[PDB]
Amino acid sequence: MEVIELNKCTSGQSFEVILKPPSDPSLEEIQKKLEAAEERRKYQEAELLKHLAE
Amino acid sequence: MRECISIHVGQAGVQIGNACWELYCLEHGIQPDGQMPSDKTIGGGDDSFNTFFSETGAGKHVPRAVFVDLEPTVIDEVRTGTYRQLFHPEQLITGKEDAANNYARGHYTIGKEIIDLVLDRIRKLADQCTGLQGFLVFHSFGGGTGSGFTSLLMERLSVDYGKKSKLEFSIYPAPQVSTAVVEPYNSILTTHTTLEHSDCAFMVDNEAIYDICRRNLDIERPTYTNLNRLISQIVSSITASLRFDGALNVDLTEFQTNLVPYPRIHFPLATYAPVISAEKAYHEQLSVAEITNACFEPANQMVKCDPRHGKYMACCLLYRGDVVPKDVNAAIATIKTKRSIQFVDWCPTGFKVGINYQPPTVVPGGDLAKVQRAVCMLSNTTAIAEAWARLDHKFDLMYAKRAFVHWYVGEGMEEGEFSEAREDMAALEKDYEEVGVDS
Amino acid sequence: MYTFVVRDENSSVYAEVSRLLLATGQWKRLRKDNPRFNLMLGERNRLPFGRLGHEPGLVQLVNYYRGADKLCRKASLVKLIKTSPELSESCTWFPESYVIYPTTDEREVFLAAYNRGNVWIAGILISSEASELLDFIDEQGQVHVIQKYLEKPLLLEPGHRKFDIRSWVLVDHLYNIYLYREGVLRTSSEPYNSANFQDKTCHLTNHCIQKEYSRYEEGNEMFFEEFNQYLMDALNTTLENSILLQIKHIIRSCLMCIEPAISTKHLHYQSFQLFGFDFMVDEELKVWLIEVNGAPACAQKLYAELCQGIVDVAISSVFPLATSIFIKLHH
Amino acid sequence: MREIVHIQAGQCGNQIGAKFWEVISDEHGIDPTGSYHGDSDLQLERINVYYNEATGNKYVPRAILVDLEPGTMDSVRSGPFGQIFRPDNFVFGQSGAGNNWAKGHYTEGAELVDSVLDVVRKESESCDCLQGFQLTHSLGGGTGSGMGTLLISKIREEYPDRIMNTFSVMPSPKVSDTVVEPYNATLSVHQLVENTDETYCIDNEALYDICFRTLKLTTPTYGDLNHLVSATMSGVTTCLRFPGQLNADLRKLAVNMVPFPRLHFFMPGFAPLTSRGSQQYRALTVPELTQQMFDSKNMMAACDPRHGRYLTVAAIFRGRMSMKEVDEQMLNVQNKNSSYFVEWIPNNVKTAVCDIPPRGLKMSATFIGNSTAIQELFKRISEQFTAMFRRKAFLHWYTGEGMDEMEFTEAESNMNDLVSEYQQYQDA
Ligand SMILES: CC[C@]1(O)C[C@@H]2CN(CCc3c([nH]c4cc(OC)ccc34)[C@@](C(=O)OC)(c3cc4c(cc3OC)N(C)[C@H]3[C@@](O)(C(=O)OC)[C@H](OC(C)=O)[C@]5(CC)C=CCN6CC[C@]43[C@@H]65)C2)C1
Ligand SMILES: Nc1nc2c(ncn2[C@@H]2O[C@H](COP(=O)(O)OP(=O)(O)OP(=O)(O)O)[C@@H](O)[C@H]2O)c(=O)[nH]1
Ligand SMILES: Nc1nc2c(ncn2[C@@H]2O[C@H](COP(=O)(O)OP(=O)(O)O)[C@@H](O)[C@H]2O)c(=O)[nH]1
Ligand SMILES: [Ca+2]
Ligand SMILES: [Mg+2]
Repeated sequence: MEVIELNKCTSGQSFEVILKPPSDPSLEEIQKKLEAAEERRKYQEAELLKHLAE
Repeated sequence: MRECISIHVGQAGVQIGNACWELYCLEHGIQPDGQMPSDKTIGGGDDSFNTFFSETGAGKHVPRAVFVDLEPTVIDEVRTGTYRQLFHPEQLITGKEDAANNYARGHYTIGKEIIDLVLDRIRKLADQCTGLQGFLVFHSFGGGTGSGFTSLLMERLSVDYGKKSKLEFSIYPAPQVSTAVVEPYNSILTTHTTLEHSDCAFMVDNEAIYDICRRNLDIERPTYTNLNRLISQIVSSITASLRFDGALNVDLTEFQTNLVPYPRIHFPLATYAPVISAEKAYHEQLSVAEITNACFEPANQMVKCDPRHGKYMACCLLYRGDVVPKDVNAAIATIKTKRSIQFVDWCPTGFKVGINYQPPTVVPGGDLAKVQRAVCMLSNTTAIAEAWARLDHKFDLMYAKRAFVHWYVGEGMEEGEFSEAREDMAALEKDYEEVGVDS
Repeated sequence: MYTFVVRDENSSVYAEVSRLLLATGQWKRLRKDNPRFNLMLGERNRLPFGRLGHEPGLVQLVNYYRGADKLCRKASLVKLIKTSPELSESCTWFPESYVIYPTTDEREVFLAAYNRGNVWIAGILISSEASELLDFIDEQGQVHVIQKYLEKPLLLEPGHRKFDIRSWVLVDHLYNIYLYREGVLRTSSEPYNSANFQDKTCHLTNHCIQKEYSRYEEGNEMFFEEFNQYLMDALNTTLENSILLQIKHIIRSCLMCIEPAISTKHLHYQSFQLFGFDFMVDEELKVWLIEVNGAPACAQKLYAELCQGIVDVAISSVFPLATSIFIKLHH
Repeated sequence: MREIVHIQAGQCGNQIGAKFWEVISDEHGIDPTGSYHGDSDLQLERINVYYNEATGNKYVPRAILVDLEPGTMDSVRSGPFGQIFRPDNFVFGQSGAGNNWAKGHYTEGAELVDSVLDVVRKESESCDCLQGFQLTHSLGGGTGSGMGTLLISKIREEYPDRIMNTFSVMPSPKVSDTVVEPYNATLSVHQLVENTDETYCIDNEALYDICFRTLKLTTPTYGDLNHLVSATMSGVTTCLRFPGQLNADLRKLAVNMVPFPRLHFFMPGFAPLTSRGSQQYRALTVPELTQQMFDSKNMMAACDPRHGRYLTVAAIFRGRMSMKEVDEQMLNVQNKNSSYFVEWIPNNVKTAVCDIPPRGLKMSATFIGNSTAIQELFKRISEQFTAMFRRKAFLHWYTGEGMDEMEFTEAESNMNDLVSEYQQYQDA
């Protein structure tokens, strides 16, 4: 119904047409969480090595 | 003029990036060695294409791109391919051993060992930028790198660049081309961890691309280069406003305001017409009416789903070729009576329209016929949550038996991160349904 | 050889459909959560429509039309008919109806039309003085609907008894609209009563709230042979000319109206659905639409034939194995 | 470079390993001397997964040869590709293990294992990116069985982050008449259930029944058996040896095949089944390959697939053929028998296609199944085991090497555990 904001270029054009109207963590918390599992994992491994040592 | 840095993560992001930069070079007339015969801004300039390429004093135009895979096989192809002289060694980053389709191995294990190197190489580009506005990030949901490194990068990006926009082009997993049974697990994880860090995400379901290739390119068994040449058209369409003179979607912040009133619901649906086999013995060319109408057929979307059952929040039409507005509003006037296009109470039923007179560029020897006019629709419809319910279901069946979970835990990740990711996704499906509630 | 899943276990009609399919020796039935099916007889609620049509190597078909509820929920229908110019106020086969919220609503608009003989309806409740009815919908908390209560119902003799008509309509994937040649009359057992609409059973002709207060016809179910023969003898017409013509026009109009919103012509899965249409016939032999039910049961006599017509029209068309009981309503 | 370290141990382990190097060497264009002859370059693109290169573009199998007795090794050295293995990699003793697990694991084998690890180390020394280890051995003798699993335990302690993979020949009365094999196999399975990532259950009962019933071999030799074994080993390694997308290295394969850590024992299949020499004339159609690939008459483990449910499945097609037809035939397998694939692991069948076919075939298919029906193989060994164990018979052969009945009771319990854990997920 209502074309609006028409703009034209050599390249093309652009506009808007309305048919009807309406009605965060930090570098440290990251390094903490990364190293929290580099540990949980290093422990799961040393536990394996220990069982193998028996 | 404000620069945009492209980041391509994993196999899917790297090969897809290559397809885009190939197209970008054809579209901007930039040879396989970075020489742009029609630039007179020799050694610089603040032109519209300068948002995506910087320039060498020697006349070389070089993508503002960073590719990064935890294994070298793919990116090696890039450092020996037809566009080698284009990129410079310091932007092609490979590890040696990959994520084994394991979100945890890419986020927690092999990620830690490389996040810094990459953030280095990314700020190296941020410093050849006069007013960098943000990042376009290309990655799969299903690989270990594409899901797990990508979500790690995103969080550090929202730390080293708190005021910059981040858009994603995300490949959603489809069994016809997938290589891992655990892709659903990786899809959910990286979405949950990337959600609050992405401003707007364009999801392409390999299922959808794969069928457009069989149905409309009559290709028996689409390959990645088939899929990726088509994905590059759609990506080029979405980014043409950043690379050319115009007044619609002129910077990454505008995609947010145009497509995303609700920040969590930042997954606008792409639809592309027409896709025509370059083998077809001449095609009767399609009108502004016909291609505009083809935007409301599910068989043309990057995600199969039914926008009839769902409400709209924003709609953008992006035209390339022989199009003038009078045709556009006549076409829109018609489809509106023939089709189920319901917006939300708090948004005006309307379309933002962008026309670039240059018709779409085809890759010599690709599968796509050249055409006089083409259009990409960007519509934020709640119907796209059908793809969330599909993925969440597959996740529920496997997780209720902890199937394969031991692979992630094995890498340091806590079983509970699984359930946290899944509850966040359960909130998302809730948001979406709130907005489409009438009928 | 095809596969199907049953996810609505209280469906008389699709119980017989599954039974019929198994007994063909060409339809395996799988566990209700096995994805690799052809046919889904689906739940009546929250059916996972978004999960159909993504099984490579499988043509999938489901027994409901997503969105068809807009025709099958009392207050939805009211809204569908008013706002669809396809139907609208040039509409003459629907009683005046108003959606009302138990305190985008038209409880305001209702009172002004009441001002004129006036009788209206909601276990619900029919009355004639307004001030009290609204108090009822405010008892329960769910938005129901109030329509003109037909003060001049056509009345069967002998018995002087009110009835309604039920037609079963089957919409297939190609949106063919099929009307089952056999319909049924749900016949009030005791006589209609003019002034004083406060006893039910003889006003509300629903099977349940009647098989509980009864003579004339077995099960209070009159079929078309008898009702047509009654029509010839008492009124001197036939069923087709006097009633059916109106019905078929009302079915075709309703389903054509929502077709663009629910068709699966170009969709990654296909749909068919069985609808039950309920009409009342009035004194001047005019036909009115009461409700459409999206999950209808069938009349006991007519199950074998209808449930095998579903198999043949809706299911074997899309999955072919190794006189017609419907009338195709043409559009 | 994603290298793999191959180890073969004992008589069986060394025989079937020799045959595997024979085959994959032909497939890759390497000759009885270690020099490439490829009418193709697909051959050399991933050659370094199983070979190191020398000056003169010489390739040498990254294989280690291990036994407690010098035969076999001599027949391997005086065999087809004998001269092509690195000589300082034959690592052998003299006494042998006499089909006795304890001798291999605890006494004879202890004496020899350190020197095996040194050759491993030196090979591990020089990999850009070590994937892990593949071991060939039988489970019914002493060396491959007892000393093979000791090796596995020592390697995992040195390389806890590499992938452990075995080809484990299971024992069968139809093929062998040594009476203590159920003992040696229950002791090995116990080890394998704890210390490997993937194990191919190459069952001598299947190999026998296939050769006798199907190939119509009335007097099967171990060559007939090992003809089936190298075919299958050639098949299941296809995706590691040529370029590709699916299961292209061990860890990706394990992430695809192993949903629970203990349930990592796989049923290989192969199609078409062939006798050696017996030349081929009409290739299979793609639908033929598929039906045979899943046919129980083609499995290398004597288990009934229709008695269980597939947890996961990898399928590998070789030779020039249409991926569309392959795609269609695999979907149809799944959608016509969906009951047999667990519903709670969506899309659990992954398919690869390689253009190079196996010597003397134009079309072939290799199946790798993780089926709960494998519990049948462990039940069979468990029954033979109890029938001797409840009378503690022949046990003195092991107690005399230092072992306690207790170790036997543990191995028995762990394998019965394994069987019931396979039943849990079949009834889920
Ligand atoms: C692939 C590797 C092998 O080559 C496979 C086998 C065994 N082996 C040595 C070769 C051999 C065979 N036979 C021999 C007789 C002989 O003379 C002194 C000397 C050598 C042999 C076999 C053959 O080629 O036989 C025609 C051979 C051998 C055996 C067999 C079938 C078979 O056929 C293919 N049974 C399944 C079992 C047997 O218990 C049974 O259940 O019968 C159905 C069988 O009892 C009966 C009633 O037969 C028998 C026969 C000697 C008796 C004693 C125990 N053991 C154990 C094997 C077995 C055997 C080939 C290794
Ligand atoms: N459209 C398209 N999708 C791809 C392509 N490459 C990979 N994918 C998708 O990515 C999924 C596999 O995960 P990837 O992102 O490739 O994993 P990766 O990038 O190789 O990194 P890792 O696997 O973790 O080592 C597949 O299921 C595909 O759907 C591609 O070239 N084009
Ligand atoms: N398939 C196959 N099985 C074999 C071969 N050699 C031995 N076996 C099996 O291995 C078992 C004997 O193991 P053995 O060789 O004594 O083990 P080792 O002493 O450690 O070398 C027998 O039951 C055979 O079935 C072979 O070449 N091929
Ligand atoms: Ca410039
Ligand atoms: Mg990768």
